[PDB]
Amino acid sequence: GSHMALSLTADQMVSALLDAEPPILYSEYSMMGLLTNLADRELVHMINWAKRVPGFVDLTLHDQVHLLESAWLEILMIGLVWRSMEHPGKLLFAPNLLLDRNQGKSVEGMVEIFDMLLATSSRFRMMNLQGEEFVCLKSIILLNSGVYEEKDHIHRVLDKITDTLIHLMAKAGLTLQQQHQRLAQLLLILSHIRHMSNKGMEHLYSMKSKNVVPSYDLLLEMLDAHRLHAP
Ligand SMILES: Cc1c(OCCNCCCF)ncc(F)c1[C@@H]1c2[nH]c3ccccc3c2C[C@@H](C)N1C[C@@H](C)C(=O)O
Repeated sequence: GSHMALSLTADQMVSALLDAEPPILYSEYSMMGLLTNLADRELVHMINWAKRVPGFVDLTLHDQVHLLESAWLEILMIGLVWRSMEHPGKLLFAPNLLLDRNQGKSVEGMVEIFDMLLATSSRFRMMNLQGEEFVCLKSIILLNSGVYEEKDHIHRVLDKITDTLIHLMAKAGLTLQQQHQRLAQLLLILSHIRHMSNKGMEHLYSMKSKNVVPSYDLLLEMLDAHRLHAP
Protein backbone atom coordinates (compact mmCIF):
# COMPACT_ATOMS: atom_id res chain seq x y z
CA GLY A 1 0.00 0.00 0.00
CA SER A 2 0.81 3.73 -0.04
CA HIS A 3 0.89 6.02 3.05
CA MET A 4 -0.36 9.56 2.36
CA ALA A 5 1.93 12.21 4.04
CA LEU A 6 -0.79 13.70 6.35
CA SER A 7 -1.88 10.31 7.77
CA LEU A 8 1.57 9.39 9.23
CA THR A 9 2.05 9.38 13.04
CA ALA A 10 5.07 11.30 14.46
CA ASP A 11 6.93 7.95 15.02
CA GLN A 12 6.16 6.91 11.38
CA MET A 13 7.31 10.34 10.04
CA VAL A 14 10.68 9.99 11.94
CA SER A 15 11.01 6.34 10.72
CA ALA A 16 10.36 7.31 7.06
CA LEU A 17 12.85 10.23 7.31
CA LEU A 18 15.61 8.13 8.99
CA ASP A 19 15.04 5.39 6.34
CA ALA A 20 15.40 7.90 3.44
CA GLU A 21 18.81 9.10 4.73
CA PRO A 22 21.51 9.24 2.01
CA PRO A 23 24.83 7.34 2.51
CA ILE A 24 28.09 8.96 3.67
CA LEU A 25 30.33 9.26 0.58
CA TYR A 26 34.14 9.34 0.29
CA SER A 27 36.22 11.94 -1.56
CA GLU A 28 37.44 10.40 -4.80
CA TYR A 29 41.19 10.85 -4.63
CA SER A 30 42.71 20.01 -6.25
CA MET A 31 40.60 21.24 -3.33
CA MET A 32 38.02 22.91 -5.58
CA GLY A 33 37.93 19.75 -7.71
CA LEU A 34 37.43 17.51 -4.67
CA LEU A 35 34.64 19.76 -3.26
CA THR A 36 32.90 20.02 -6.68
CA ASN A 37 33.12 16.23 -7.40
CA LEU A 38 31.83 15.38 -3.89
CA ALA A 39 28.85 17.85 -4.19
CA ASP A 40 28.01 16.36 -7.64
CA ARG A 41 27.96 12.79 -6.24
CA GLU A 42 25.90 13.88 -3.21
CA LEU A 43 23.34 15.57 -5.58
CA VAL A 44 22.45 12.21 -7.20
CA HIS A 45 21.67 10.75 -3.73
CA MET A 46 19.76 13.92 -2.82
CA ILE A 47 17.26 13.22 -5.72
CA ASN A 48 16.49 9.75 -4.31
CA TRP A 49 16.19 11.18 -0.78
CA ALA A 50 13.82 14.03 -1.92
CA LYS A 51 11.52 11.48 -3.66
CA ARG A 52 11.26 9.70 -0.27
CA VAL A 53 10.39 12.85 1.78
CA PRO A 54 6.65 12.35 2.63
CA GLY A 55 4.48 14.62 0.49
CA PHE A 56 7.21 15.44 -2.08
CA VAL A 57 5.90 13.02 -4.80
CA ASP A 58 2.36 14.48 -4.25
CA LEU A 59 3.71 17.66 -5.97
CA THR A 60 3.88 18.25 -9.75
CA LEU A 61 7.26 17.54 -11.43
CA HIS A 62 7.63 21.34 -12.02
CA ASP A 63 7.04 22.13 -8.28
CA GLN A 64 9.49 19.39 -7.22
CA VAL A 65 12.19 20.95 -9.48
CA HIS A 66 11.57 24.48 -8.09
CA LEU A 67 11.92 23.17 -4.50
CA LEU A 68 15.20 21.30 -5.30
CA GLU A 69 16.61 24.25 -7.31
CA SER A 70 16.05 26.56 -4.32
CA ALA A 71 17.13 24.09 -1.58
CA TRP A 72 20.05 21.89 -2.99
CA LEU A 73 22.90 23.95 -1.41
CA GLU A 74 21.10 24.45 1.93
CA ILE A 75 20.62 20.58 2.00
CA LEU A 76 24.30 19.82 1.22
CA MET A 77 25.31 22.42 3.86
CA ILE A 78 23.00 21.12 6.66
CA GLY A 79 24.27 17.56 5.99
CA LEU A 80 27.87 18.89 6.18
CA VAL A 81 27.30 20.87 9.39
CA TRP A 82 25.57 17.86 11.04
CA ARG A 83 28.46 15.43 10.40
CA SER A 84 31.10 18.08 11.37
CA MET A 85 29.53 18.52 14.88
CA GLU A 86 32.07 16.32 16.75
CA HIS A 87 35.03 17.96 14.89
CA PRO A 88 35.51 21.55 16.35
CA GLY A 89 37.29 23.89 13.89
CA LYS A 90 36.97 21.32 11.05
CA LEU A 91 34.53 20.41 8.26
CA LEU A 92 33.95 16.69 7.72
CA PHE A 93 33.28 16.75 3.97
CA ALA A 94 34.03 13.00 3.84
CA PRO A 95 35.80 10.58 6.29
CA ASN A 96 38.96 10.94 4.06
CA LEU A 97 38.36 14.76 3.67
CA LEU A 98 38.42 16.60 7.05
CA LEU A 99 39.34 20.23 6.34
CA ASP A 100 40.38 23.04 8.66
CA ARG A 101 39.96 26.84 8.32
CA ASN A 102 43.55 27.32 6.98
CA GLN A 103 42.85 24.76 4.22
CA GLY A 104 39.86 26.89 3.08
CA LYS A 105 42.28 29.87 2.72
CA SER A 106 43.78 28.08 -0.39
CA VAL A 107 40.75 29.09 -2.55
CA GLU A 108 39.97 32.87 -2.66
CA GLY A 109 36.77 33.78 -0.77
CA MET A 110 36.32 30.17 0.50
CA VAL A 111 37.34 30.94 4.15
CA GLU A 112 34.23 33.22 4.62
CA ILE A 113 31.95 30.28 3.65
CA PHE A 114 33.95 27.76 5.84
CA ASP A 115 33.67 30.14 8.87
CA MET A 116 29.88 30.37 8.50
CA LEU A 117 29.65 26.54 8.23
CA LEU A 118 31.95 26.12 11.29
CA ALA A 119 29.76 28.51 13.40
CA THR A 120 26.54 26.63 12.39
CA SER A 121 28.17 23.26 13.34
CA SER A 122 29.33 24.74 16.67
CA ARG A 123 25.73 26.02 17.23
CA PHE A 124 24.24 22.53 16.53
CA ARG A 125 26.90 21.03 18.88
CA MET A 126 25.95 23.52 21.73
CA MET A 127 22.26 22.63 21.30
CA ASN A 128 23.05 18.90 21.21
CA LEU A 129 21.13 18.45 17.96
CA GLN A 130 19.71 14.93 17.60
CA GLY A 131 19.59 12.77 14.44
CA GLU A 132 15.73 12.65 14.57
CA GLU A 133 15.59 16.48 14.73
CA PHE A 134 18.21 16.89 11.97
CA VAL A 135 16.13 14.78 9.53
CA CYS A 136 13.05 16.92 10.34
CA LEU A 137 15.03 20.13 9.70
CA LYS A 138 16.39 18.88 6.36
CA SER A 139 12.86 18.04 5.14
CA ILE A 140 11.63 21.49 6.30
CA ILE A 141 14.43 23.10 4.17
CA LEU A 142 13.33 21.08 1.12
CA LEU A 143 9.63 22.06 1.49
CA ASN A 144 10.09 25.65 2.68
CA SER A 145 12.96 27.24 0.74
CA GLY A 146 11.20 27.47 -2.63
CA VAL A 147 7.58 28.19 -1.46
CA TYR A 148 7.84 31.63 -3.27
CA GLU A 149 -4.71 23.90 -2.79
CA GLU A 150 -1.19 22.57 -3.66
CA LYS A 151 0.53 25.29 -1.53
CA ASP A 152 -1.93 24.51 1.30
CA HIS A 153 -0.84 20.85 0.97
CA ILE A 154 2.89 21.87 1.37
CA HIS A 155 2.00 23.96 4.46
CA ARG A 156 -0.02 21.04 5.93
CA VAL A 157 3.05 18.75 5.38
CA LEU A 158 5.32 21.44 7.00
CA ASP A 159 2.83 21.53 9.96
CA LYS A 160 3.12 17.71 10.29
CA ILE A 161 6.98 18.04 10.46
CA THR A 162 6.57 20.73 13.21
CA ASP A 163 4.23 18.33 15.13
CA THR A 164 6.97 15.66 14.70
CA LEU A 165 9.68 18.05 16.08
CA ILE A 166 7.49 18.91 19.14
CA HIS A 167 6.73 15.18 19.73
CA LEU A 168 10.49 14.38 19.85
CA MET A 169 11.06 17.28 22.34
CA ALA A 170 8.07 16.29 24.58
CA LYS A 171 9.31 12.65 24.64
CA ALA A 172 12.82 14.02 25.55
CA GLY A 173 11.17 15.49 28.69
CA LEU A 174 11.08 19.19 27.77
CA THR A 175 8.32 21.41 29.31
CA LEU A 176 5.85 23.14 26.91
CA GLN A 177 7.90 26.39 27.27
CA GLN A 178 11.23 24.56 26.56
CA GLN A 179 9.61 22.89 23.49
CA HIS A 180 8.62 26.25 21.89
CA GLN A 181 12.08 27.72 22.73
CA ARG A 182 14.01 24.81 21.14
CA LEU A 183 11.72 24.79 18.08
CA ALA A 184 12.36 28.55 17.61
CA GLN A 185 16.15 28.17 18.13
CA LEU A 186 16.30 25.37 15.51
CA LEU A 187 14.11 27.32 12.99
CA LEU A 188 16.23 30.47 13.46
CA ILE A 189 19.36 28.44 12.43
CA LEU A 190 17.50 27.83 9.09
CA SER A 191 17.73 31.62 8.41
CA HIS A 192 21.53 31.30 8.81
CA ILE A 193 21.59 28.22 6.50
CA ARG A 194 19.66 30.25 3.83
CA HIS A 195 22.19 33.12 4.18
CA MET A 196 25.14 30.60 3.76
CA SER A 197 23.52 29.14 0.68
CA ASN A 198 23.05 32.68 -0.91
CA LYS A 199 26.70 33.55 -0.14
CA GLY A 200 27.72 30.08 -1.43
CA MET A 201 25.79 30.62 -4.71
CA GLU A 202 27.32 34.13 -5.16
CA HIS A 203 30.84 32.63 -4.61
CA LEU A 204 30.07 29.78 -7.06
CA TYR A 205 29.05 32.41 -9.69
CA SER A 206 32.29 34.40 -9.11
CA MET A 207 34.10 31.51 -10.95
CA LYS A 208 35.22 30.70 -14.55
CA SER A 209 32.95 27.58 -14.99
CA LYS A 210 29.59 28.09 -16.82
CA ASN A 211 27.88 24.94 -15.37
CA VAL A 212 28.79 24.93 -11.62
CA VAL A 213 25.18 25.49 -10.37
CA PRO A 214 22.37 22.96 -11.20
CA SER A 215 19.90 24.63 -13.60
CA TYR A 216 16.11 24.02 -13.57
CA ASP A 217 16.67 21.79 -16.71
CA LEU A 218 19.44 19.66 -15.14
CA LEU A 219 17.33 19.16 -12.02
CA LEU A 220 14.28 18.29 -14.17
CA GLU A 221 16.49 15.83 -16.14
CA MET A 222 17.78 14.16 -12.90
CA LEU A 223 14.23 13.89 -11.47
CA ASP A 224 12.98 12.49 -14.80
CA ALA A 225 15.99 10.05 -15.08
CA HIS A 226 15.25 8.75 -11.52
CA ARG A 227 11.98 7.18 -12.95
CA LEU A 228 14.25 4.94 -15.13
CA HIS A 229 16.35 3.75 -12.07
CA ALA A 230 15.90 0.13 -11.00
CA PRO A 231 14.56 -0.58 -7.44
C1 LIG B 1 28.86 22.70 -3.05
C2 LIG B 1 30.11 23.01 -3.84
C3 LIG B 1 30.12 23.01 -5.26
O1 LIG B 1 28.95 22.71 -5.84
C4 LIG B 1 28.96 22.46 -7.26
C5 LIG B 1 27.81 21.53 -7.55
N1 LIG B 1 27.49 21.54 -8.98
C6 LIG B 1 26.38 20.65 -9.33
C7 LIG B 1 26.44 20.20 -10.77
C8 LIG B 1 26.11 21.28 -11.75
F1 LIG B 1 24.76 21.56 -11.70
N2 LIG B 1 31.18 23.27 -6.00
C9 LIG B 1 32.31 23.56 -5.36
C10 LIG B 1 32.40 23.59 -4.01
F2 LIG B 1 33.58 23.90 -3.41
C11 LIG B 1 31.31 23.32 -3.19
C12 LIG B 1 31.41 23.35 -1.67
C13 LIG B 1 30.83 22.11 -1.05
N3 LIG B 1 31.07 20.83 -1.50
C14 LIG B 1 30.37 19.95 -0.69
C15 LIG B 1 30.29 18.56 -0.73
C16 LIG B 1 29.50 17.92 0.22
C17 LIG B 1 28.82 18.65 1.18
C18 LIG B 1 28.90 20.04 1.22
C19 LIG B 1 29.69 20.71 0.28
C20 LIG B 1 29.99 22.08 0.03
C21 LIG B 1 29.56 23.34 0.72
C22 LIG B 1 30.50 24.48 0.35
C23 LIG B 1 31.79 24.43 1.13
N4 LIG B 1 30.73 24.53 -1.11
C24 LIG B 1 31.44 25.79 -1.48
C25 LIG B 1 30.68 26.58 -2.53
C26 LIG B 1 29.25 26.85 -2.07
C27 LIG B 1 31.38 27.90 -2.76
O2 LIG B 1 31.37 28.80 -1.95
O3 LIG B 1 31.98 27.97 -3.91
